[PDB]
Amino acid sequence: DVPIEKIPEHANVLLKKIDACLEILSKDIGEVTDAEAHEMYFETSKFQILHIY
Amino acid sequence: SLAKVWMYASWIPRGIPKAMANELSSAAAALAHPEAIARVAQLESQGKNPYRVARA
Repeated sequence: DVPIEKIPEHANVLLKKIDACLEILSKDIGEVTDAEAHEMYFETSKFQILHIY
Repeated sequence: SLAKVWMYASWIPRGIPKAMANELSSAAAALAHPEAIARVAQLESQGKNPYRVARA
């Protein structure tokens, strides 16, 4: 009950699905840059912080 | 010589506070803000006693 001409339609459907998946999964989260997350990297320096203005 | 005798005689007296003195000096160099230390060096370059200045 499934002719062989109907296969590439199914393949196209699944290609659309997996492409919709990979366009999201291709994205990734980079390194965090919030200073509040890294303030203790500077708090723990071997010298006190110079607020120079 | 007599200088060596005085050295070996005054070694033990002279060295009793050296630990606490070096401790306070180093703790000052570490904990104190470097701007204060620079001001101290400046005032000592100006012939002033920065401790009296700070107290005043």
